[PDB]
Amino acid sequence: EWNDLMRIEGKAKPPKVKGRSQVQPKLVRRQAEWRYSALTEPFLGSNKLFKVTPVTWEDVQGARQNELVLNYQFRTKLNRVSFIDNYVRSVVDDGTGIVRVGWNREIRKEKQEVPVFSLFPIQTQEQADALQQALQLRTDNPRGYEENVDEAIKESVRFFDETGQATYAVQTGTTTTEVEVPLANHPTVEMLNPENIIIDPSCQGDINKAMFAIVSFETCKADLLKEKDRYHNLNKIDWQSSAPVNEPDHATTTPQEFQISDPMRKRVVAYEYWGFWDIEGNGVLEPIVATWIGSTLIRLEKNPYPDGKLPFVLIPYMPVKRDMYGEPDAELLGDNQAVLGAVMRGMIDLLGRSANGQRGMPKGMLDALNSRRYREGEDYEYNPTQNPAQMIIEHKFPELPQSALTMATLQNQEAESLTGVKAFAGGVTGESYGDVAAGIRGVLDAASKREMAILRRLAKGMSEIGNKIIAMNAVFLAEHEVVRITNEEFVTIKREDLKGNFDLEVDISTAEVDNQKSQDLGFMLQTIGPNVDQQITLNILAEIADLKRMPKLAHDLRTW
Amino acid sequence: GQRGMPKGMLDALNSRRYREGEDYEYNPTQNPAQMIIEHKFPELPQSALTM
Amino acid sequence: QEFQISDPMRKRVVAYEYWGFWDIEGNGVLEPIVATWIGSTLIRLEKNPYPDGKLPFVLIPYMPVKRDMYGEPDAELLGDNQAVLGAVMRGMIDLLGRSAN
Amino acid sequence: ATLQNQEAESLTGVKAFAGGVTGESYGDVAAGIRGVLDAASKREMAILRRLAKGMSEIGNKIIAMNAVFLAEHEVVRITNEEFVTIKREDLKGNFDLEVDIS
Amino acid sequence: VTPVTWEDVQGARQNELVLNYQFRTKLNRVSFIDNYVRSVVDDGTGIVRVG
Amino acid sequence: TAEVDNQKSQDLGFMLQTIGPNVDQQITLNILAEIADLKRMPKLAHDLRTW
Amino acid sequence: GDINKAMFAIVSFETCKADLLKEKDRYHNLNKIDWQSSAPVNEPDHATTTP
Amino acid sequence: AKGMSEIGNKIIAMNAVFLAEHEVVRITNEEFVTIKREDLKGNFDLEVDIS
Amino acid sequence: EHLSRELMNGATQITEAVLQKDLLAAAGTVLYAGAATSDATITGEGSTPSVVSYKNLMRLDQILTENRTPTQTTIITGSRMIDTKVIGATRVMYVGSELVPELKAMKDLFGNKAFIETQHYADAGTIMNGEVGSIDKFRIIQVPEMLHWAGAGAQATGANPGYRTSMVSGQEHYDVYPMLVVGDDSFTSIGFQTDGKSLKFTVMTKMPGKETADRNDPYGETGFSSIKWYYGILVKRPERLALIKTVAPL
Amino acid sequence: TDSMVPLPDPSQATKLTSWKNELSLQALKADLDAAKPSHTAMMIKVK
Repeated sequence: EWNDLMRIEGKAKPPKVKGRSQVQPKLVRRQAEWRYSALTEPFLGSNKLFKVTPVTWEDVQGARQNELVLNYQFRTKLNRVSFIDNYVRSVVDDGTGIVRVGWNREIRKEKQEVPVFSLFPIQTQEQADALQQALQLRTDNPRGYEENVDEAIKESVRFFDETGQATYAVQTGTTTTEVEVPLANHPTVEMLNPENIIIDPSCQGDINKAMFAIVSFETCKADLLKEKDRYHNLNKIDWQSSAPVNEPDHATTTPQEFQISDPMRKRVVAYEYWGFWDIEGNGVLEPIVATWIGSTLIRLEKNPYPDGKLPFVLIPYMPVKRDMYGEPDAELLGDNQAVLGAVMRGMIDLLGRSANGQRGMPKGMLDALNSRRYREGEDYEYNPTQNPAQMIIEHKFPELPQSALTMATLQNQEAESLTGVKAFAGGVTGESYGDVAAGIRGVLDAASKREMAILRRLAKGMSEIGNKIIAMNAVFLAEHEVVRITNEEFVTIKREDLKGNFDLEVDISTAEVDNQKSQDLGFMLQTIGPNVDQQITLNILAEIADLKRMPKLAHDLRTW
Repeated sequence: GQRGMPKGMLDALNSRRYREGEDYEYNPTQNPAQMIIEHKFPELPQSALTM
Repeated sequence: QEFQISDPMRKRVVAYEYWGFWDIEGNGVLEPIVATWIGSTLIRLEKNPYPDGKLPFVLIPYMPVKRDMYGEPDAELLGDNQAVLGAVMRGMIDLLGRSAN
Repeated sequence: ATLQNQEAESLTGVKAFAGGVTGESYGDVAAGIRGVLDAASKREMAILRRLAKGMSEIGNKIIAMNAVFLAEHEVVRITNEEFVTIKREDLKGNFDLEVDIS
Repeated sequence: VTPVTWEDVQGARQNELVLNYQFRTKLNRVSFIDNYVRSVVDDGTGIVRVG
Repeated sequence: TAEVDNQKSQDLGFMLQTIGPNVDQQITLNILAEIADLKRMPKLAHDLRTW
Repeated sequence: GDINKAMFAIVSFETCKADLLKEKDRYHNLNKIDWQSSAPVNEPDHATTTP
Repeated sequence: AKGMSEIGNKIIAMNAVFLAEHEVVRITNEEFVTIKREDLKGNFDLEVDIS
Repeated sequence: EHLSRELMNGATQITEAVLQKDLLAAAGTVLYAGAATSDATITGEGSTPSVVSYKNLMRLDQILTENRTPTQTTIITGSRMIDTKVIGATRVMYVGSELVPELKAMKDLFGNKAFIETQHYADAGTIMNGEVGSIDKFRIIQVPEMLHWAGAGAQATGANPGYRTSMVSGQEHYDVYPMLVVGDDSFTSIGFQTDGKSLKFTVMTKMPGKETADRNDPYGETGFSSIKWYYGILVKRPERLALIKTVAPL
Repeated sequence: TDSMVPLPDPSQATKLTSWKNELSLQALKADLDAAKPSHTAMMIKVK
């Protein structure tokens, strides 16, 4: 119903009459149209999306790694702008937004020749010199080690890593081996249509207390075959004949008459069950995931992600107390829209039904010849009894009453008062989002604070999504991937500590926050005596240089 | 939007011409400028807005 | 609609391409391919040459529609206003022009 | 006529002789810091970001193609510096580079 | 184009030079930009083919 | 609240100005450390504390 | 007029068997309760949004 | 301005071939700078714009 | 939960029956077996029983080819397994359980068997759900819930060779059984937007308690559960729907 | 000449490449005709 009010469909549509208008101006769409672009912009103001801040002093390196990797993932593996636009538009239009967070992985084996090396003890000083140069290059620059060291020295260094003794290697021959090459290893976030997902109704207004959640999606057999081990029992489901997509409950934008001839690329609707179940029967609830297509159960296992919660994030637009869902603006504005539309239609009917351009001429004022002369466009003579200045009538538009304009103005004022959105005002709330940026001593009119509150509600959802992705990255990504992305030493996070988010904090990064942080760093540099400690000053300068987007200068000041 | 036309101002053919949307001729005893009425919204009293 | 160069080599004809994923080996793996055909003849068939491995098209929407690829311009919002404004101006011109001056 | 014009300007957000200076403050360091824009300018700024993302994608694809097709001597001729080699495994995943409009 | 890590400055410099040279020489930038924006605004969607 | 932190920072700075920087080393180190903590920079604060 | 001076306070909440079994020692006599049925339909005092 | 730039580029390319050395030396009064024939096709090492 | 489960099962059965009978009613191409001209002329007695033959299936194939109806499946080239046959059949036909023996007994033009079973080509092909064989250009699918007009044929007398009959107002009449071939993109099931889509079961229930208390029943000891849905079909190309009417053995 | 088109809308394998499974022209054209109705409906709005 709320969407129908927005788009002018269903009950919102004006009735159709043969001789009268059906013009309905769009109020709710307008009020939402300013709100969208007001809200989207803060998330697109900078090149980096996520800001990770260490909680304690050991956490600087971990925060730097996680910020680097998370920013790289969001910048490369996703279309950030489209995701942000859909997220904001859905939150505004439906009153709530469900985000599904998952992981994507596809592994293909290959055969390549790997040379076989025979070890030999380190002889003389030259072998040790070359080995030490290799180790030093590995410490200073991992990419240089990968690209320029060569294979035999790499094998010697690996054996030195395994055992203290150093050796020198000479190749003998090449033997074929099988290697796993990951084509795709990246998290995926995708917004969900509300009609798809069903949540436990007995959660009493909190997503955490929910027992189960069921989501229905479209999938093709290639997706199921990407990871063979996870799914069992795929032969019973037909993949050859049935080619409508017609499952009623599932709601989708796919055209109805469209299916691929190829059996493997055919799409079938599947269901998932994320929830808690008593697997051992002794009263301990544990998370599980299940999947079934039609009437066949293909997948059954525990929750794979380290977090241990359902992979869904729920955000309300305008909250209702003690309830999951939210409310949009259309609920308040339906009646104002209806009355404004009625007024405008009446105005247009008044103008349209009238006669315009018609000329009425009295009988007997002009005889035949003078009538023809008048109609042709030349001079004439009229009977003196009747005065053609007053008697010849040329019709016009009727004059509009003041009631229509007054009522339209009243409706617009009431809509603006309730919602708090005006035509050409506001929108600068995104600049003052950051605490240090302008949240300190920030003065904004009454209307800006409602927009700021909605902005905070969206930023919380972004923080939760980032936290989930960080938790998944801690386990799923390997060491060499992180080293390649960051070019720094890998830091390991113990598996026990994943459940409770320790030592790191996630929030959105904007342009002004970095500027104010630079200002405060310069202030601290002035306040402290620059000659007190060289290392402290170098660390401050490197930190300032990092915010101003100069990696080379920052690294140069760090390793000075 | 309703239009009310006096009886006897226009005969059959002139009335059909007027309805179709072209020129006509009226009886001089009746004045179409004032007699033909086109109803509009009534004017709101100021008391409602004041209250 | 009436244009054809006389040189046979320089005549221009319509051709189709298919950039997509296919199971080339039948083992269950989807790999990118390209195919070109004219009329009823297949003239080219091979894997995706570009390094990125994706379809070489970049799509940009003007006003996004939630959970849909295409976008919408401003004409949706403005058609009715344009019609009524045109009607009013035509009315004023008729009022002036039809009169005798 | 006045009412229709006002409604059109309100829905679309374009006035006759107003706006247009949005592109001058696009840059992050340039004016994104402490850049105050009226309510009309941010819609145009959003559309400009949507276009800039498409330009970034095109630039990245063309970089990917240049990494393979162009030979060494052509690049050395154009830039007059030593050549830098990108391994083939690194082509699929975009590392070490970021593209944006200047 | 800007480097993500500190060893990437040389690669970024070469890529910027080569890409800018290609766009200024092998293309008519003004016509392409005009077509790009006009298509996006008129149709609401703009599809670019890269080859 | 956000502004409370700023005002505490300013009060600490004023006290550091009134007191001689060379009067006592430990006092000024601690003043700087809790100035740093309010500015959300933990490593620096710990670094001046154990200096 | 003061919550501190109150002698008693009574609250009614919804719970499941697994929550009570989280702490086996704290609760006793769980067996007597009829877990089957015993729905919130029985109590018309408790106010909730549950279907 | 783009059209004027294209005109300038064409005329530079034509000058590189048709003009002799002594004419260029007379006009500029400086040592002659030679451009090889292969590099004419791709307009490297120069940029033309309105001043 | 037992009552609710039975309610939902009944709803699904009713929906299936309604859709299938609408499809049977709206069928552009109808080919009466034997030498009949309408439902009344269908008979199993006399010289010519109204029972399908090879020529009827061949004619139906020819008509569907002329109407340009797209095919559904692909031919099968057999494997290297002994006693395996190749089948050229490209369309799908739905028959009831009453007609299958007659289809089994049928012979082709040259007197050979015309019903190839599924065990012969189970290898080197795919067996659809409910498939029981393939004849000529048609593969046969058996629908357990298939309907049949009853007491619609001609009058039944003592010369009855054995075909099924039904009683109508004190006199017996022969039954009529269909075989339906739905062509691609022929019909669509219509439905409203707000509240009711095409086939959505909207279930409401009010357990006894405060909410069902009213002036008629001040205490409140009642209840109800209800289930509802919308339906409607639009036929785009009726020329593609095919039907054959015939009697069936007992 | 050379008889008519040797395959039913190039069904089966034309044998351009060495892949075990080859696309054939019929499958590609079939996907095209499947997709075309929606695109035709969409282009009316742009028009």
